[PDB]
Amino acid sequence: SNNTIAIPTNFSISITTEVMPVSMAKTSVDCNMYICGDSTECANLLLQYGSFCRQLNRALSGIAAEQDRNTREVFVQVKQMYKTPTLKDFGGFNFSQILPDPLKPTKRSFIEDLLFNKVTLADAGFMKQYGECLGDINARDLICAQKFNGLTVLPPLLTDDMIAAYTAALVSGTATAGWTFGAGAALQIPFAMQMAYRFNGIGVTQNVLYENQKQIANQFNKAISQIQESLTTTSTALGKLQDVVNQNAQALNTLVKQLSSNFGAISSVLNDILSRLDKVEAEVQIDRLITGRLQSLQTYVTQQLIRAAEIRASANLAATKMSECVLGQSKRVDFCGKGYHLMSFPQAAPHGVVFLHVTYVPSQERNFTTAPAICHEGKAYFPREGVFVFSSWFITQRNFFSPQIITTDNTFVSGNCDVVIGIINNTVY
Amino acid sequence: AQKFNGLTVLPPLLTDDMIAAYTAALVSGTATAGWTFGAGAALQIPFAMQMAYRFNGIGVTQNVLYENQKQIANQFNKAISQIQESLTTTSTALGKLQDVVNQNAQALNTLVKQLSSNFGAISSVLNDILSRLDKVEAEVQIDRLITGRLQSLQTYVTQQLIRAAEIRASANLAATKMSECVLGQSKRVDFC
Amino acid sequence: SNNTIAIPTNFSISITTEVMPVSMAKTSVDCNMYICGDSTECANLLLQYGSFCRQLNRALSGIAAEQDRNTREVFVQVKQMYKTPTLKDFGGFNFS
Amino acid sequence: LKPTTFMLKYDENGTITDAVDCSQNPLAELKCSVKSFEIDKGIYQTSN
Amino acid sequence: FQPFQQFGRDVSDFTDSVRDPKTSEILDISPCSFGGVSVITPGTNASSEVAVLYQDVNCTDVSTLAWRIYSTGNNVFQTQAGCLIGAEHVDTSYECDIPIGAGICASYHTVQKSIVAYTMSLGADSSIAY
Ligand SMILES: *[C@@H]1O[C@H](CO)[C@@H](O[C@@H]2O[C@H](CO)[C@@H](O)[C@H](O)[C@H]2NC(C)=O)[C@H](O)[C@H]1NC(C)=O
Ligand SMILES: *[C@@H]1O[C@H](CO)[C@@H](O[C@@H]2O[C@H](CO)[C@@H](O)[C@H](O)[C@H]2NC(C)=O)[C@H](O)[C@H]1NC(C)=O
Ligand SMILES: *[C@@H]1O[C@H](CO)[C@@H](O[C@@H]2O[C@H](CO)[C@@H](O)[C@H](O)[C@H]2NC(C)=O)[C@H](O)[C@H]1NC(C)=O
Ligand SMILES: *[C@@H]1O[C@H](CO)[C@@H](O[C@@H]2O[C@H](CO)[C@@H](O)[C@H](O)[C@H]2NC(C)=O)[C@H](O)[C@H]1NC(C)=O
Ligand SMILES: *[C@@H]1O[C@H](CO)[C@@H](O[C@@H]2O[C@H](CO)[C@@H](O)[C@H](O)[C@H]2NC(C)=O)[C@H](O)[C@H]1NC(C)=O
Ligand SMILES: *[C@@H]1O[C@H](CO)[C@@H](O[C@@H]2O[C@H](CO)[C@@H](O)[C@H](O)[C@H]2NC(C)=O)[C@H](O)[C@H]1NC(C)=O
Ligand SMILES: *[C@@H]1O[C@H](CO)[C@@H](O[C@@H]2O[C@H](CO)[C@@H](O)[C@H](O)[C@H]2NC(C)=O)[C@H](O)[C@H]1NC(C)=O
Ligand SMILES: *[C@@H]1O[C@H](CO)[C@@H](O)[C@H](O)[C@H]1NC(C)=O
Ligand SMILES: *[C@@H]1O[C@H](CO)[C@@H](O)[C@H](O)[C@H]1NC(C)=O
Repeated sequence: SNNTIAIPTNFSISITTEVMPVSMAKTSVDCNMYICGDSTECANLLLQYGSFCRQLNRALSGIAAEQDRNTREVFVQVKQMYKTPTLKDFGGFNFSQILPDPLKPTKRSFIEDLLFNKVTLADAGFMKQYGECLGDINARDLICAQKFNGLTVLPPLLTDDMIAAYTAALVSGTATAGWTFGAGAALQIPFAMQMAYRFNGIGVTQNVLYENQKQIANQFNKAISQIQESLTTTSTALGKLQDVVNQNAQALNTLVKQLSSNFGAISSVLNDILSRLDKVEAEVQIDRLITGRLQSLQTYVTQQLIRAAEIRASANLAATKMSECVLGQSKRVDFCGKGYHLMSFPQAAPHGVVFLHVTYVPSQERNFTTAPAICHEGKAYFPREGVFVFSSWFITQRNFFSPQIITTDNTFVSGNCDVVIGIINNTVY
Repeated sequence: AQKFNGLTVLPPLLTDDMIAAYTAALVSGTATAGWTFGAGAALQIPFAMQMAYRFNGIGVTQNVLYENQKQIANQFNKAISQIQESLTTTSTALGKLQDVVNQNAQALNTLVKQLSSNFGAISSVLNDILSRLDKVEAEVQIDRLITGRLQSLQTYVTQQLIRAAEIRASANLAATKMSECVLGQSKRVDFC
Repeated sequence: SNNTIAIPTNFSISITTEVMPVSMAKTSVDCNMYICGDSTECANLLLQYGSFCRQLNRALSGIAAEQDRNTREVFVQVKQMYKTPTLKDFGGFNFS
Repeated sequence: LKPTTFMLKYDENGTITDAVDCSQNPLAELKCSVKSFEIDKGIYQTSN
Repeated sequence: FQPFQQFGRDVSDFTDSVRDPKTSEILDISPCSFGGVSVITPGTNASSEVAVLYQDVNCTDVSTLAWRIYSTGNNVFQTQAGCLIGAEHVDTSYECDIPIGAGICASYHTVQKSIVAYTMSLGADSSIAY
């Protein structure tokens, strides 16, 4: 059109989820174990390749350190471990489900428990004893095979309890002080005033928030409940974290399986070679096997490096999102969810983080007749990011219909009524 | 030659017609509703008022836009015309896309060419080996060839992975630019 | 200086271009074809290397899926297929 | 009998209880090419 | 084993079981070396003493002080990251100097100086009144 406008008259509170990988498994390789097993002849022959193995382990250890670096950069963004408030009301906004419950044994929140239940891991102890492996042979444990072939998985520096403590501190800090903390010293403020400020940050007056507080709180609680129900229902919401786990496990298992290749030797079994052949020919066969197995290890390390680069990019994005959506209110379109960003809450998850974005969504648009400017006593009056609307003529904000009587307070005088195209004649109080 | 040596190129899911339809939809949506669509339900508005809002967004009153509308429109049209003429003239403005194409083609053709290496065998021709030698020694020679060709394929795949990571970074940046420059007005200096 | 300022009195509208790659070619490989051609002896000898070829093809298929993912993420950012308006004037701004 | 590639399954005991004949049809070819008796929904590249 | 089978093999083609040729009993064969080991050092420039961390060894009940460790000593004790030998446990919490894993960190402190291990601190404590 050219003479009419559409203005929302209502709004809804929307909460959506964003899942981001942060870290992957840290691994280490015993070259001698993987290549030669317990064979002293093979171990002696392998000595002339020490440089390659040192290079491989240098790369792997770099990756391992980078994983802990990623986790720290994402989650350690607060200097004070703010205590979880005892009363979780905050003017009708029910926070219980996202904060830990003192009654329950777990140190996590309910939604965090759901998230940790939705991802399945091969093992969580990082401890497998020789007696355990030798005594459950009938099970044919993949971890036992990996370990017996010299492949180790190291535990992360920060525990799940510590990560959950950091997330609880972040949620409590935002709920009690808002955004002032993270730019200096935390300054506490009531949650209603905080929400009023956030509303003001998206071009809506805070009278709206204060006059619709009960409705807004009810909508927030309902959105939280919907998230909880959806997470309870089985789905593939954490597919990214799941396939990170799966990729690591598959890489290690493939490495184990590749030991069965001959690589052109008479056999793939060192014991068979050494039982049948004397030293001279055994050396040729063993050299072929060493070459092949070293190549396999190098391929594993290369693919690990590429995966680690991808994970690091994801972790950097996650840290930026923490800073710009959790510790402040963002104006970047579609960065902190869809809609006009209000505020975000983080939650820990296996190998990653989950952001809950809370945004403002206009709805129920109505028609009005609009004019670029109004002529009064031969003088042209313009708006200042408002719009003129004909119910009489009024001035209103573009995100919520609140018609107001025109006056010199809310109008900008400029020129006469000749240049302006489409100007209508009116009076100004 | 590529196909006869077992290398295939697959078609993309979305066709050029569908991509062009999406771009046309985006342009029409911005021209008819501005920035409201993308944050919720599209809200139509006249283009002059939309431009006045955009002017207001950079610290300039909208009386300026309304009082210089004809000059602003003429300058916009002239800029469009200059872009069109520059694109018509032959140049290297699309060098990035051209070199993406060139890199993919070169990788495949190098893969085809590398089949002529002996890798230490008496010949690089399986038919020659099998016509001259009995099974026992033919096996040794063929094992050498298999090792070499497998290594060639692995090198190709590794370089493809690295190129793909670079392309993915560029695509993420492009998506961010779509969201922040096309669907809204940005304040980040030199971003849009 | 310390007591004077410079203020613009006019302006110009500038339009510039930015070119960005989004996707590259999706490819697949037939190990047996590439390595052995039509030779049954070589095909039989190649069987003990199936793991490496499965690994290669897994990587390539991942890349192939990622390309379509990139294109969708860049271009599918609207829920309604807004129709092209018949009149392309828009108050003097020529969109044709 | 004919020369062919089979994929045999050994169970918890040492007994072969199932097999896949890789040359029977395209689905069998895909099963042998991914080395698994089960396939998820989707589209997969097979041999030329 | 069936009567015509003498050896068994795993997915890696390693020979993992065999029938005894005299009694016909079936035996499993397992490797001897197993388990992860780490070395903690304050720097050779400072000292030649080290601490050793055995992942996959449980030392909670130190009553034999058949453990799979190279050597025992003073201050052998269990931590969330495994069996630690050669470090003294202290109850105070400091900033992580040498991260061992699973929330444990080691340092080189004046008792004479020795290697100490502790639980890392997560940050200073605060009380904000909502
Ligand atoms: C905006 O929409 C909300 C939600 O639909 C409206 O809230 C309704 O309020 C009435 C009482 O006035 C309740 O009986 C309804 O159940 C509410 N609707 C719900 C919960 O969906 C609200 O009235 C609308 N208008 C404004 C100005 O907010
Ligand atoms: C915040 O929400 C929680 C969860 O919905 C409420 O706790 C539930 O309260 C009902 C009613 O007393 C009980 O039947 C449920 O068993 C409670 N669930 C849990 C998980 O504790 C809680 O009451 C709400 N808070 C407020 C102030 O309304
Ligand atoms: C800003 O510069 C433009 C372009 O030079 C001026 O617009 C010109 O105005 C004159 C009359 O004053 C016309 O004859 C020309 O056709 C206009 N355009 C050009 C390209 O020459 C404009 O007057 C200057 N000042 C302002 C305030 O806009
Ligand atoms: C918008 O620009 C286009 C392209 O310059 C104009 O279309 C041209 O109009 C001229 C004059 O009538 C014709 O000779 C050309 O053949 C047209 N070109 C094409 C590609 O259609 C169009 O008229 C302009 N629109 C307005 C409203 O001025
Ligand atoms: C492996 O063989 C054993 C021994 O025959 C099987 O175990 C018996 O199975 C039968 C049939 O189900 C049961 O009636 C017996 O009670 C089982 N014996 C024991 C000691 O559990 C076993 O089922 C076989 N495994 C498979 C996968 O078929
Ligand atoms: C091989 O000879 C040995 C030694 O005689 C046999 O082992 C003994 O067999 C007897 C008769 O069953 C048992 O009572 C003994 O306990 C076995 N051990 C020893 C150390 O005497 C063995 O059975 C013979 N093997 C075969 C396959 O005939
Ligand atoms: C190391 O072994 C000891 C001795 O068995 C374990 O200590 C017991 O663990 C059980 C199972 O959690 C507890 O119920 C007992 O209370 C523990 N006893 C004591 C005296 O602490 C210990 O858990 C084992 N360590 C690991 C890491 O598995
Ligand atoms: C506003 O008026 C237009 C006139 O075409 C109509 O199509 C549209 O539905 C109206 N909007 C509402 C919310 O009724
Ligand atoms: C190196 O040696 C001294 C003497 O052992 C040690 O105490 C000191 O810390 C080291 N020097 C440094 C760290 O500059």
